[PDB]
Amino acid sequence: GTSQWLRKTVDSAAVILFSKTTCPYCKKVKDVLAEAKIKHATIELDQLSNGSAIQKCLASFSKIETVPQMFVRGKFIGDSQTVLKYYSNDELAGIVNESKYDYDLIVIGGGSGGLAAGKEAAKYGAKTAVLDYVEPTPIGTTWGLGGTCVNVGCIPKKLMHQAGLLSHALEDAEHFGWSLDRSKISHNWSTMVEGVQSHIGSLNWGYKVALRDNQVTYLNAKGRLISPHEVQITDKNQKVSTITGNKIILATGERPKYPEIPGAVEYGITSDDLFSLPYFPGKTLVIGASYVALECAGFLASLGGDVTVMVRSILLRGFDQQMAEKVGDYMENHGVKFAKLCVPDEIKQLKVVDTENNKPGLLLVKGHYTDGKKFEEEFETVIFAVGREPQLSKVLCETVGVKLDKNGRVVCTDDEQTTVSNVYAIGDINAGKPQLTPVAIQAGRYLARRLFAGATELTDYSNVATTVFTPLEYGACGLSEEDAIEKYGDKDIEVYHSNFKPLEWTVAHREDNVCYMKLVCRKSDNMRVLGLHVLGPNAGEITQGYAVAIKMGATKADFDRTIGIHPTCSETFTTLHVTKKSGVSPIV
Amino acid sequence: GTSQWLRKTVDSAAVILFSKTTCPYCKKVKDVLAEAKIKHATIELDQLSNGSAIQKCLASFSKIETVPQMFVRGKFIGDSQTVLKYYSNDELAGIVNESKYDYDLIVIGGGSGGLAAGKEAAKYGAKTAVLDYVEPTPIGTTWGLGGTCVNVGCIPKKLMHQAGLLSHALEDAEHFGWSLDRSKISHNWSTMVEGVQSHIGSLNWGYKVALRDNQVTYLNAKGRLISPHEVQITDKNQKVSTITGNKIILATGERPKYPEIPGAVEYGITSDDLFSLPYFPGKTLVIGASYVALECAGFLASLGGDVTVMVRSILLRGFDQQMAEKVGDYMENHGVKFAKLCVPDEIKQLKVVDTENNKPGLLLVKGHYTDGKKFEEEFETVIFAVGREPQLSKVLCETVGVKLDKNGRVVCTDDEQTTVSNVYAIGDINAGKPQLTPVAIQAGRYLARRLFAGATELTDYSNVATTVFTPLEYGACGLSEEDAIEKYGDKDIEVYHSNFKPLEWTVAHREDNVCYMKLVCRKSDNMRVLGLHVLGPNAGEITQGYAVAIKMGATKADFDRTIGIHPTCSETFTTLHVTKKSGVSPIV
Ligand SMILES: Cc1cc2nc3c(=O)[nH]c(=O)nc-3n(C[C@H](O)[C@H](O)[C@H](O)COP(=O)(O)OP(=O)(O)OC[C@H]3O[C@@H](n4cnc5c(N)ncnc54)[C@H](O)[C@@H]3O)c2cc1C
Ligand SMILES: Cc1cc2nc3c(=O)[nH]c(=O)nc-3n(C[C@H](O)[C@H](O)[C@H](O)COP(=O)(O)OP(=O)(O)OC[C@H]3O[C@@H](n4cnc5c(N)ncnc54)[C@H](O)[C@@H]3O)c2cc1C
Ligand SMILES: CCn1c(NC(C)=O)nc2ccccc21
Repeated sequence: GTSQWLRKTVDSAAVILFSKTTCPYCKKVKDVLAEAKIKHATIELDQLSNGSAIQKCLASFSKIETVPQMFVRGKFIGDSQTVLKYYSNDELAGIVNESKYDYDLIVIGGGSGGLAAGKEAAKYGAKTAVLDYVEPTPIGTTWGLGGTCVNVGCIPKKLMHQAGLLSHALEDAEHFGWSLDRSKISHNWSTMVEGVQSHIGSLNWGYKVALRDNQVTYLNAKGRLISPHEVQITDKNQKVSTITGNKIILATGERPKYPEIPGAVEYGITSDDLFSLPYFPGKTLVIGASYVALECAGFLASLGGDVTVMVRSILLRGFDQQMAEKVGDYMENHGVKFAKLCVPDEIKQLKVVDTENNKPGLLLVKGHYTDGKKFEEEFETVIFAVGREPQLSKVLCETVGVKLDKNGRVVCTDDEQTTVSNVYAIGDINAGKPQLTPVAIQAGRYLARRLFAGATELTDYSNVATTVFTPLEYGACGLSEEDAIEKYGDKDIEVYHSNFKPLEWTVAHREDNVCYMKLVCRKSDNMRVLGLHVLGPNAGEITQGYAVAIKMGATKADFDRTIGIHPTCSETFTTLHVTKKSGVSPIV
Repeated sequence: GTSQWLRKTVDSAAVILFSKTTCPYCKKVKDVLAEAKIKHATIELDQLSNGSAIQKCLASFSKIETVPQMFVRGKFIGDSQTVLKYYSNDELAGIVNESKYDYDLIVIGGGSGGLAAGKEAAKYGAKTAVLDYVEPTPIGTTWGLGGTCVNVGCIPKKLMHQAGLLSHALEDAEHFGWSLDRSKISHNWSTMVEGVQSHIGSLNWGYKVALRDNQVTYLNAKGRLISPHEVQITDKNQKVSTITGNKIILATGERPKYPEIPGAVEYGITSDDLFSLPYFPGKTLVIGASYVALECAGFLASLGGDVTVMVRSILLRGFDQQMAEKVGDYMENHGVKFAKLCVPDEIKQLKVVDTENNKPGLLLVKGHYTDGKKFEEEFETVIFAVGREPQLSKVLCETVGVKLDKNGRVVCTDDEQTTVSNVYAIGDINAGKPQLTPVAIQAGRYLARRLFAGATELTDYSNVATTVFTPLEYGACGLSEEDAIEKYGDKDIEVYHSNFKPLEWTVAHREDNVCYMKLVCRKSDNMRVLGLHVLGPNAGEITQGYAVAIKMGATKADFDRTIGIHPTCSETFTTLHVTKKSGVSPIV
């Protein structure tokens, strides 16, 4: 029980000291380590409730029962007298660098999860390597260390979203007394891209600095796991070599899909290319209906573009569909055109991209609606947002034994372990997990602590909150209304809802009953809050706090007894009273 | 136990039906009442814990044990046959309307708490009157129905705060690619005031419409309680009269104080006048250091004014003083000037207000610093924010016997009852309670349900969250750090903190290490979160959701195991890890 924990901790930890806070012999060892720049984990037996058992169980390893005890990669090294003997005899550094492997830990992938896992393992003395490589897009776009979010995801798209929100700030400003005239002001795309790319470049640099200051080896190379302990690397010069590591963490992420139609790869782009595009896209078609598709179409329209979205069936598949529809109704009322129930058949090139004068090309798009009618239109840019996928047959030889699911994602235990006992997987390629940056970071850090510091805490993947950053934002935590009804039945579900109007919108003459929120509850479990949903400004800031209360099991009575902050949008959640079953209107 | 709840409910409700959902004899009675336009409360016994004991207990009043039973103002009226006998003989209106008093409920004070209590009472059948009168300021300012928040408080000051935030939006837009030159844009005070006052006027009108559509008598008159059940009223022609009511609720609020010095009343103004001032203030001095003073000084500086604040001792007395100092340092770095440890001695008039050409006067302010050094400077406008007080001598005859404290506030039990048994107090005049608008609204709604619908729920006044809307906003829920250290001792307190930078501030070249947040936790109680503090944009939307978690007993591990929403400011709370005791820097 406890004995199985100590055996697992001693075997994978790299350098670990078993100690007591009260002991001066322990402190003198801590002082020698280091002094010699030796990083190590530390376990304070007098802090754990069953420290007395662990102390006794240590003897099965060292034949002794006192503290301090210092281990290196599963082997007992000695007590106080024995460590100092190794110190003053110049023997200690060679002991702590003894390893059957090149590294204690190899991370494949330099993104949100990989960077987090690597930095955390180094903090407990694990000798660590982080591999990262960015395969170019079809037109050759490439970027720096840090992953999809930092370079071509959350970070550049929220910045561009903010550029879009600022257009309504300029409008709202006249109503509040500022002299400017919004209709005489325009937007410069390349100025915005330059500022976004400057910030991304400082994140690239900061990560290389952080790996250096933690003694992590960074290799800009493509990794391939060929046996449980061997990683084959190909570098910037196509030179090939093999390195070994004790533990492996796969964290390679995904890349955008293209539909299998003529002209797609040749003449269109994806979001990988959009955030550093040297020219404004101009008249744009977005193909898809994911949050990537709706967020990108949304800010392009706000920046003055002529934007159309082509929707195969529904918006935001997998999210609450009433919320999805309200999100789309708002974008359509503020400029974004929709071609509903429609798929593309081919893209035809009329103008090549004008790389000299810095202008987009011109394309002809042909498709069809679900009733057979035809679609034909010209656009300057075609953006595909039709999902994302890993390509683990490029990271992972089939002979190693890592089981994959139907979609090509790694099947893992609830401690991130794959079917091969020393190989783990985190982030987007972990099958069945929410694909989100804060999830990948938490999974990476907690895994690093279990591998190298004897921690036990697991990552909790339930009820992770989300926010879709459309022109009007949409934040959520928990089940959709239709999922709650499907799971418990309509008679056990109660939904409280209300419209609302931000106070900032009054003087600026904006819509009265467009913002909206609801709580979906379970009658038979004390009116437990099963899902929360809000459409409105700053929806992410609104939603985050409530996710702690949902984690804790919050009910409708808990919301009722909490008092609101006034004047805020978020306070509407503390006074909700109209139910859907009542049939009373939710307008205010 | 159950006995005396039923007694209290029946003696107090105006029209109450004890019913069952399954019974069609009640459904026949309910429809008779809806058709006759008789509002009433309804106690469904088949949906209560011990509904079978009340059924028995009801016979102490009716001599029958069956359902339905209908009561009017304490008196049993009949079963299903006896009520339809009154409906067929058309004796029913006269019975439901007969009362010992003119009204079941008189509300003195038509503001946040008073309007809320009156409307909720009228739902359940109570014959309700709501009195409101706005005594003019010394220079004669006056406004309409709705109270301090609506007319001269939360609503107009956050609207003016938003006009100030938009100035930095115009600045930020350049860096995001928009083509405006912020240097060449100015602000028009009177344009702002017109927009703000038009919204307030639509809220005055909305309240009068709401009162009428609930059959609430609204009297624009000054009320004085002369006896426990008698209220003397004086209308706009100084016509005196007397009405009577069963229950009385006092909700008359407070007004600003003036310091006892020459010139202040004559030549200065307060917040009561600021929000409808017809001229721009020009060069302004604010005297005080509360949230009113800092909030007003904040947006006046952002609108281009020349603003000085005169501080006796400290900023934001009663709030966490590390947070208060960070607030004031931000204001000082963005154009607010402070005269520290200084008080005023007199205000001298140099120019009279040019009420024709719409211009302020000119004033000479004389005062001294705390060491003894003298202060003397000219300003166009002087605003006093040195606190607010009630004046119940205007409202309340000392012979009625309602106990006040040494401040003049009403001493109440935990269910809002005064020392006279039919008289209650709510809102700012309730002694020791937080003086906030959502608190008044909840207090008054919950009391109305206890008086007239047999509810038992009390208002919870603990851990109510706040937000100070200074140029950088400051939200808080729970104890300040000094208050926790004092109550539990410095060794039982751990504090997690961190600076942060909003993503939106990166491209706009704003400051790196100014926003800040902290969790104040108790070690010996599972690291319970005693207080949450955040300085940054949108701080009210950030804090609100966490108030629910804090109401539920959240610990640091509850925050840890919740996943962030990326990219937001609020997510920084889910990964805090630097303690104050460790001495590591909180910078980014
Ligand atoms: C447009 C867009 C917007 C998004 N917005 C948000 C948002 O607002 N919030 C949010 O939470 N999530 C958002 N996401 C999702 C978020 O980016 C991902 O969930 C997250 O980045 C996944 O992290 P990861 O570590 O699993 O993979 P990644 O961050 O993709 O890192 C994997 C890295 O490994 C590299 N690599 C691949 N193969 C190899 C190899 N063989 N050898 C070496 N290196 C290799 C890849 O090139 C990449 O650099 C967005 C995604 C997109 C596309
Ligand atoms: C500048 C300022 C800013 C504020 N900002 C906020 C904020 O952002 N958030 C927040 O939560 N709170 C804020 N407050 C506090 C909030 O306004 C009060 O807590 C709230 O208005 C209290 O409501 P009330 O019903 O107790 O009294 P009031 O709202 O003051 O209503 C009492 C009413 O009764 C009238 N009256 C008085 N005497 C009589 C009489 N004899 N007969 C008839 N009528 C009478 C008064 O004129 C008034 O209309 C602010 C206050 C100020 C001054
Ligand atoms: C006694 C108070 N009374 C006065 N009195 C004056 C102007 O002396 N003006 C009023 C206006 C509305 C309601 C009541 C009013």
